[PDB]
Amino acid sequence: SGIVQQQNNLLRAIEAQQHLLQATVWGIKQLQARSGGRGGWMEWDREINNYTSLIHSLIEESQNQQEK
Amino acid sequence: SGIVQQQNNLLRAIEAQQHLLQATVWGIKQLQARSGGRGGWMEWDREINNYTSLIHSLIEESQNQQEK
Amino acid sequence: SGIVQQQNNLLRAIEAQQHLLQATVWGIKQLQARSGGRGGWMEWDREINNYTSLIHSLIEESQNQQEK
Repeated sequence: SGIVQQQNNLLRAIEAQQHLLQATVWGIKQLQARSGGRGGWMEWDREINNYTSLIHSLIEESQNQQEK
Repeated sequence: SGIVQQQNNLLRAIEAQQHLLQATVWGIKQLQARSGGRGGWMEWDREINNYTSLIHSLIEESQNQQEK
Repeated sequence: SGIVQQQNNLLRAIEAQQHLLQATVWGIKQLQARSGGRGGWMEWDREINNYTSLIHSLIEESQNQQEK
C-alpha cells in the first residue's frame, strides 16, 4: 500500500507543522508579554488552545484508524 | 474505505490548522498595530491572504472530488 | 485513482500552508527586530528551522513515493 504509507507521510507532515505552529504561537506570546502583558489575550489563548485540541484529536483519530 | 475516511480525517486536520493559522496571523496583526501601525504591512497581508485563498481553494477541491 | 489525486491535493494544501507558516514566522521576526533585537531568539530560530527541514523532508518524501 503506497497509498497507506503515503497517508502516514501526510499525517507526519501535519504533525510536524503542528509543532511549528505551536512554537510560532509561543513566539507571539513572548512578544505580547513585552508589549502590553497577556491579560487581554485570554480569549485568543482559548481559541488557539481549542484549535490545538481539535488538531491533536484528529491526529489521534488518524492513528487510531491506522491501527488495525 | 478506511483510506477514504482517513483522507477526510487529514483534510479536517488541515482545515483546523488553517483556522489556527488565521488566528495566529491575527495575533501578529494586533501586535503590529501597537508597535508601528499596519501601513508597511500591506504586501505581507497580500501574501498571507493569497496563501489563504490558495489553501481554501485546495480544501474545496478536496471536498469537490470527495463528493461523487 | 481519485484517492491518489486527492492525496496530491492534500499534499499541495500542506505545501501551501507551509509557505503561509514561513511568512507568518517572518512577520514575527520583524516584530522581534523592533522590540528587543534577535539575539535572544537564536534557539527559537533553530527550532523553527528544524521543523521546516522536517516538513520539507516529508514533502519530498511524498513526492518521491508519488513518483513511480
